Amino acid sequence: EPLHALARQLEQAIRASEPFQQLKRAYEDVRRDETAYRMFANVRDIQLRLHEKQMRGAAILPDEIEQAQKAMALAQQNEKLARLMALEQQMSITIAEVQQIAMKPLEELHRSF
Amino acid sequence: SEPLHALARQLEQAIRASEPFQQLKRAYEDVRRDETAYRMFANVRDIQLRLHEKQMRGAAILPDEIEQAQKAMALAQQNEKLARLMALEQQMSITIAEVQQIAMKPLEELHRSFMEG
Amino acid sequence: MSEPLHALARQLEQAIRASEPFQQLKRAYEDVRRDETAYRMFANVRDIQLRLHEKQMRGAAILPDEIEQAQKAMALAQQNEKLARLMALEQQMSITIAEVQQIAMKPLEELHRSFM
Amino acid sequence: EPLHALARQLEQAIRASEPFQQLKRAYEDVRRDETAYRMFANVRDIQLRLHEKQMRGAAILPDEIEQAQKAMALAQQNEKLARLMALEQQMSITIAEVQQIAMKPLEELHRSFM
Repeated sequence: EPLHALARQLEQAIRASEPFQQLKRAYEDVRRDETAYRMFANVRDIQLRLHEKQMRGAAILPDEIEQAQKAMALAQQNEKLARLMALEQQMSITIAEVQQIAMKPLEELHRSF
Repeated sequence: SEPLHALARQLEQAIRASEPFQQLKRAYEDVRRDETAYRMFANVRDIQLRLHEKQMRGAAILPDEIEQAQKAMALAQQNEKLARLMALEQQMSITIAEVQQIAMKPLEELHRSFMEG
Repeated sequence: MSEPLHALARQLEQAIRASEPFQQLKRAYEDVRRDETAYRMFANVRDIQLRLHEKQMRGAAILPDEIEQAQKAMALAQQNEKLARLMALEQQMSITIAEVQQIAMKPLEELHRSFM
Repeated sequence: EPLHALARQLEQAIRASEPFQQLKRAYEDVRRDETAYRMFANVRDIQLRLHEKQMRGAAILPDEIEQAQKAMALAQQNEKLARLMALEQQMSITIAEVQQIAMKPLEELHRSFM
């Protein structure tokens, strides 16, 4: 209740930070390049296809993850798709760290006892 | 300094200085200075602290171990100081979980757009 | 359809399912489910916790006017003998299988050990 | 522990299995091939380091992430190491599936019984 407002402030701050913009700018670079927005969708589709089989515990023979990984290096091949993946991971692990930092105060309290 | 990191340390300090944290901090202070509620508190910590590490080195844990714990927990709930704490303590933790969830929206929102194609 | 680990997993599912300790849990479940009162509380705490989950997952405020009672709800539930036993046995199982999940990881973890 | 016995049996089967054995094989062909084991050591350390930095909550500029993915990409180019990678992942996913199928009976009861 008291905290939320601080959270929305952080959400706004995040979304507005240069890093996140950079990321957005990169999504656009790819979305706007016929060539690149192809590869991306390809990876995306094989990725979602795997995730799904997994959510229902289905078998996934090596065939599959081999193609998966293939397509991914082909991905890290095209300039524009590369920075997107690069920036997306750095955004992905960075906000993951933000979240850890927020849990800090509570870990502090625990230490105390 | 990475802007986000800084914003997050900022977030940390705000939470610390917030009122609910201090409510919590003071709640701990209580059950810590009440010889009665402190023993139970402690008792519950260790039983729960031992079961943990017994699960890590993976070792069978009979019923009693859990009923003992389940019971030792109940009596702690029967305490006043401990309850206040046990609650503030839990709410704080869901509030936070919620905060970190908001931190994930900008990226959650963008991830969604990746489904555009 | 042929993956061995898959089939192996199906086997495990049935093994746990037919094991002696699972049948005990299920019987504890049956006790409560058949006895009106315990059943009642059981569903309250469920509904309660379900509501909270709903809220937090939706990102809404959760003043102690909720996490408070919910913590009570569990209280005079932790009491009902029938419902207590279920809760007890339930966790024994949660933990038991959790350990089982660990052992399965073993081989790949020993190999990751080498990898370094 | 009642299901413990059962557990060890699953472990035995798991490591004894054809797929677990080929994962071993694949790891062997890289350990004994200069080019791939050089590459493998390298990417394994980049990934070891990144993970260290995140635990420690340290910042991680895009450099590392770019430079890192550059490598993971070079690695997918080496047949030997490409196989290791793919098998290590397939085994990883599959084990996780084994784990989840295990909770299946308890979660099922806790939901559907009443």
